[PDB]
Amino acid sequence: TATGVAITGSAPAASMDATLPAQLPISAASVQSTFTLNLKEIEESKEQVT
Amino acid sequence: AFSANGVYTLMRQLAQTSLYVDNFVVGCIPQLQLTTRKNVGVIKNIKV
Repeated sequence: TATGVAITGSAPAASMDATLPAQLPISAASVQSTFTLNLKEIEESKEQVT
Repeated sequence: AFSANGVYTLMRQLAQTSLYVDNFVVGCIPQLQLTTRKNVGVIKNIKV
């Protein structure tokens, strides 16, 4: 604060501007995907697919 | 303290509270001696 008082003044109150935190968490979740494919079906898929 | 006409006086600019408020001071320290109360005469209470 920069207020106006006088020139025979009285030295006004303190100011002390502030900074703040943000803290933004990341370490909780994940995005995943699965296949679950057999071993016999990948062998006949080199035959009945053109 | 300096020596203004044989009397010792001391300046000491005071403290500061406002921004434009200088407020000095000055002072001294006296005492008077009258040894040998023999030579002294008074003619008190003249009509004046």
